[PDB]
Amino acid sequence: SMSYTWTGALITPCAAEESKLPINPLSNSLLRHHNMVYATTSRSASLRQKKVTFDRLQVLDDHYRDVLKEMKAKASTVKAKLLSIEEACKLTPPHSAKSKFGYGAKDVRNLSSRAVNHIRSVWEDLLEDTETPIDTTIMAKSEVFCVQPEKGGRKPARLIVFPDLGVRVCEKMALYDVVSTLPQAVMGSSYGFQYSPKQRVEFLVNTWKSKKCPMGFSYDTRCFDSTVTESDIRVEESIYQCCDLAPEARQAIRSLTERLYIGGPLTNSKGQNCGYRRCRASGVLTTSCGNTLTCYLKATAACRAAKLQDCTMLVNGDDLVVICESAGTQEDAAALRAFTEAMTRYSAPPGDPPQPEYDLELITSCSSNVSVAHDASGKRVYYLTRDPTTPLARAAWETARHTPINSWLGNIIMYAPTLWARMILMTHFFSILLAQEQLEKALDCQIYGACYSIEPLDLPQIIERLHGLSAFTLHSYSPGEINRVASCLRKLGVPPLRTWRHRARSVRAKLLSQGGRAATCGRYLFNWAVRTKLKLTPIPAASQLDLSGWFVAGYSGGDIYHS
Ligand SMILES: CC(=O)N1c2cccc(O)c2NC2=C(C(=O)CC(C)(C)C2)[C@@H]1c1ccc(OCc2ccccc2)cc1Cl
Repeated sequence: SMSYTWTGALITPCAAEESKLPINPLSNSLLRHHNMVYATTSRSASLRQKKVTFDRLQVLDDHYRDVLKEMKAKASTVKAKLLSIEEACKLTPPHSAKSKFGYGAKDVRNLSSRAVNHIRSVWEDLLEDTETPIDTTIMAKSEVFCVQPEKGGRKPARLIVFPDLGVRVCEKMALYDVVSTLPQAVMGSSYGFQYSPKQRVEFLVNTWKSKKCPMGFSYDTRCFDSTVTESDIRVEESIYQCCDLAPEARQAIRSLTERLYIGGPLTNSKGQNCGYRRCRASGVLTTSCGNTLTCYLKATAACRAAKLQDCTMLVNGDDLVVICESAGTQEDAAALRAFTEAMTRYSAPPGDPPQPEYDLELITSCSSNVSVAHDASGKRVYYLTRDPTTPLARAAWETARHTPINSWLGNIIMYAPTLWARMILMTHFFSILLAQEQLEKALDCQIYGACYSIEPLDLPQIIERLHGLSAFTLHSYSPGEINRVASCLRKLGVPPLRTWRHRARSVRAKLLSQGGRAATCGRYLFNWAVRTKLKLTPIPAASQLDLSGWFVAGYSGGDIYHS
């Protein structure tokens, strides 16, 4: 069967769509090669549609059934609570897509009569109706990238598939507790979204150093979402059903599985029948948990199939990394090829074939690799970094255009110890915010899929929790990391690092002059910029922070808001 069938109706935008980075004094001071930065539009959806649409073969085996039973066994431990309409509405992003039936997200959040009645009747319908496919909208997602030269040229838009707001709320009631509890209970330390940045590094390094002779690799599946079959989604349901559930939750999940998750009709922004999905929806609550469970299931089974020895794996939706015991290079290569063949049979064929890796720093997972610097006292300190091209492009875009999500802020938070986040992102964005007296103004970003509202002035204490004091004192980055950043900047026409130091000195002064919370940013975020460096003791209010819901689960596509 096919991931998708199409009527021929176009995937239509519902606004004007911007695709060229503007010429702007502020974005130009970050990045000069503006013609290299673009945003995807629905104009390219057609191309994505081809890519995402294919037939699937899935042959299951005993390794699969064994691993499933073992997961269900752990799932059986869970007891999951039904969320109230109150809690579920408060999880709705303030700018979430309005319902087709009058109300929008503000009315959900205010618990207005229209929204709540509509939500109750959607809920009743999930209990009464077992079969009717629920409708979904299909939109071309606008994301910013840098042009890739002789690599492809330009990326076509990604596609998001989501149900109406009413349903989205009813999903949270039935499932928010499950998707944010079950994956941990099932996969234990292999569940990626449980780790803060510092914890992810520890886990990767400890696992690596714990192996007698480590070999590692990552595995990129070609369109994970389109390769998810309806068996997979039913199997995923079977895991959920092992939870103690309130009866209304149980029916809700059941109806939601047959009616929404397993597949259904697609409609374009103009109300026209677009086609039919028989694979994972990118834009539902279970998308992240479902993908993580499925990736883990298939991957664990395929390990058993390839007889990889003492495997530790770390899964974040479709992103998967394995670290195991080497058995020699020829034999490591053979086992890896067998592993792919097993994934391929489970319907998770690779994008590019996986490459056995013997140095932890040569492994990329979720765009990231471990790298090494030293702290003030000079000790080696591992930390996660990435190629800064995409972040920098997105930052330029966000500096030029008001956008709902500030990826620059997310990148500062998640990649705070990196050379490029400290020297460029912080300098740039604190210089602007300072100029515009927006330091206190809160700003939306996403971490692990969920949406957070963060005040920039709270960044020092956030970074301390997420990374530890170390993140403000790192120096002597690896040659390879420095040169990646250096050439990245030449490519994009970002001023050289030398220039950012100069701009930082100015910014730091201006923050210290301001005193209070602003001055703390100056001291901590920009200590690297000065020669006569300040001693940095732990920030008191760091320990007072409530990051309770920050690194608990993944919610990519799931319409989730924290504050
Ligand atoms: C789409 C998505 O949810 N993710 C993702 C997955 C694969 C790839 C990928 O690039 C991302 N990207 C991002 C993620 C964010 O949380 C926000 C941010 C701005 C950092 C971008 C997030 C992500 C990023 C890194 C990541 O793992 C490596 C890492 C963790 C902590 C600190 C540094 C590195 C995992 C995820 Cl889910």
